Amino acid sequence: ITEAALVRDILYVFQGIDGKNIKMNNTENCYKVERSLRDTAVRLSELGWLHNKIRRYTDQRSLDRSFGLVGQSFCAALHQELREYYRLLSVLHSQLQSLT
Amino acid sequence: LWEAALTYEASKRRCWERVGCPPGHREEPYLTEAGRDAFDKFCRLHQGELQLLAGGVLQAPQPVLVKECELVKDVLNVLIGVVSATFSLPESISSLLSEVAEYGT
Amino acid sequence: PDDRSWLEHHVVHQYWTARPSQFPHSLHLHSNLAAVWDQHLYSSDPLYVPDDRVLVTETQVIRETLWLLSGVKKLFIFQLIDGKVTVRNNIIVTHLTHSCLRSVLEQIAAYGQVVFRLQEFIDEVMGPFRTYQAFMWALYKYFISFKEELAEIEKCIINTTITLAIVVDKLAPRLSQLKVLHKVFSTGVAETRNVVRASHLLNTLYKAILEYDEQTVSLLFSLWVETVRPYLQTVDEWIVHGHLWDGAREFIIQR
Amino acid sequence: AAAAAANLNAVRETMDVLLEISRILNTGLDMETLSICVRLCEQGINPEALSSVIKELRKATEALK
Amino acid sequence: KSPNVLLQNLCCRILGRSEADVAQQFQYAVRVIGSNFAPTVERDEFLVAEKIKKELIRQRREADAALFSELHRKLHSQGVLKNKWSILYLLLSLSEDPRSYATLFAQALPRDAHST
Amino acid sequence: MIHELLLALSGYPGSIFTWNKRSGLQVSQDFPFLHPSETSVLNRLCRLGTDYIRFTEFIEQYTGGLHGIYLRAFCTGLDSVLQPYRQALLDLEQEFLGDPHLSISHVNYFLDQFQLLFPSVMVVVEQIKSQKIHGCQILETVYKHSCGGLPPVRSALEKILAVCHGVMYKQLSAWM
Repeated sequence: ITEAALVRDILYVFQGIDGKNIKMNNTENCYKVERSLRDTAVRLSELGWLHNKIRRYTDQRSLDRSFGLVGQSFCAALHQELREYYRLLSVLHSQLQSLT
Repeated sequence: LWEAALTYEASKRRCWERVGCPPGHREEPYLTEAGRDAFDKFCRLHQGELQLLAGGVLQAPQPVLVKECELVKDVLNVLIGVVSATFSLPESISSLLSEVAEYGT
Repeated sequence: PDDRSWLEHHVVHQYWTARPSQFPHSLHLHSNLAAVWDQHLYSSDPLYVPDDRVLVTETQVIRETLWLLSGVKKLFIFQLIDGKVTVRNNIIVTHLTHSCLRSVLEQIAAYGQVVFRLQEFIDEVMGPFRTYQAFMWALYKYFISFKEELAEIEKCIINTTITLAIVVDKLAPRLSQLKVLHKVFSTGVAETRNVVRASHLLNTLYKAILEYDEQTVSLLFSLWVETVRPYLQTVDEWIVHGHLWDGAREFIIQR
Repeated sequence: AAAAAANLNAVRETMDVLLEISRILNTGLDMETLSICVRLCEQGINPEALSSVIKELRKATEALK
Repeated sequence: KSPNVLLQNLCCRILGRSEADVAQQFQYAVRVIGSNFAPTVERDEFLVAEKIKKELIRQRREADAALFSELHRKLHSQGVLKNKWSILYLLLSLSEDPRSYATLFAQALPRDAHST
Repeated sequence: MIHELLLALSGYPGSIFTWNKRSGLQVSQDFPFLHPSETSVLNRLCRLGTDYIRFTEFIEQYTGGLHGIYLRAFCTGLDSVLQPYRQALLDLEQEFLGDPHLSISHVNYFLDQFQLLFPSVMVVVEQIKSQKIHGCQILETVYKHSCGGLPPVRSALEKILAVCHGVMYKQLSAWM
């Protein structure tokens, strides 16, 4: 299969979102695809596997009001950083239709 | 040369049909809006329609003509009670003209 | 040629006339969502059978809506089918696929019926209560400035791009003031005698200011002063001139 | 034409992108010099060759000041 | 038109002097631009992109460096430029910081390991 | 494409997004022209529009059940907190006019700040409905969330608290 399908999927696992031919292998193990190009992709999907943990933590702890003011503020900072990451990701999505 | 030509007047409308080169084209002004060229077109058209509806024995060309000021000065001379350029003393101008000439007669 | 060339170039004519049209454009997802969605649906084999449509664009609908909200009734689009003005179904714009569109124009038509009824109330004075006469006067005072706002937006279709999200947020502080009129107009018709049918209406205003005691209140004030105007006169006539007055017993205090 | 004024729009688009890059780096060039440099770079030229000139002409207007 | 008088148009813009008021500078301009016209080094728009990013890091900006990538996208979407490498290498060379050793840092190749 | 989403995030879903009354704007429809996985990006985005739809329905009826002039003060500040979401919806359209390659990801990115204002006040409106708070004990429940823990909902509710006290200084002037 052509490279252009996998490039589209890899650009979605940066958000922490399963692609159409890339889905999560286990909750604590990096993504599995559903010679060198094949080897490269696991390194890039490591970023999404790491990002899932941090995002899932700062999602729930921001909204927990038995957690105290200190720390919901830590989640505010943690969230404020992840914005700047998707600033990269927006350009990365839009440049489809080099890119590798 | 390209930056010299580049300062051209460009429409501030951007298309809803084209995002690929939207320089606009316009929303194309209605007959209700434009009124000194489409006004002449409508005047000519209803004049020709009435001339057909009689047969061709009515015959009024020119939606305007001579001008506005010339006809007013003509009528100003009608109030002196002497000769002018349209009396010796749309096509609906004559109905307008009769009561303003009959002041001077 | 002569007039038809001027038509074909400078004037639109594609929804008013039952004459179908197609428009050529570059298309490319940002403005071809309707055709793309249509092809998706057709490939799934619905089984086609589409509705009759005549293809009107977006900006014509803007002028029709501004006409409806100014207070002129019976247009080509938003024509009544039950007594209530409702948008035509010959409409597809080349994006939005007319599902967002039917909902937004449906809410705007629901707005148009409320001002349609009030302009009808003013219409039935063109063809002795004295309080209705002072009521339509204030209604009229809202309508002239409101119609001016609508017509100004109509000018800016002639001379920049205008879209739906501009006209909705621009008419936000008028759709606030319209809800007041929907409540006030219901009490001037709910009522036998002319003095109870006037007092119920005039008491609604005196209560409705104190309900909210700030831009609806300036509206209520401007509607209050121009409706107590018959009564200041009739009470003053009874006080200083002594003698009692009848207007089919319009005045409140009979002796 | 009409499609020849759309290309005259698509060149103003580019010129605005280049005008943005010229200011976020805070260069010495202004918009009028830049319109000569785009014409030079369209032909195919060493950008190492023009920059040395521009480095001397800006110190040759300190030989005017 | 010819490239040589276009150089004099640049000379009218940067100097207060007109093109007819100076001929000592135009002599030097004919010396430098001639025989180094028409690219003689390897082109790469990618290195220019990463070095305009590297320069915006030196201004302590990370937001404007990812907006620069969208302008780099728009540059290709219009596609009327011939050498997109050259004009951006040129603006980067004439960049001035608003407020060592770098020849051991990545550059373009000379094409003296290759027939021209 | 550029106005379908900027009405769906508002109060008009269209056919791409099917409103469910429990929580709506549902999308899972596989896209050959975007992606199968773009629906997830959209589903993350739909969290905002659902909140905004509920807020507008809340403001529509006001200005047993709740009553009071305090409900004609809380919704009024809720108007002003959503106003930087309305200007930031105009600007997206203005950008989308010219740019030919932009996608949904720009919107999902650009309105990530409003994944902080909208949920943390959504829980407040649910709290004021499930327990019948309509009184001068509205001020307690807004003043404890003004302490907050997230900077948007810290500064939003202060503006609301001031306008509730503004009505409280017309009663206590007529009395005093």
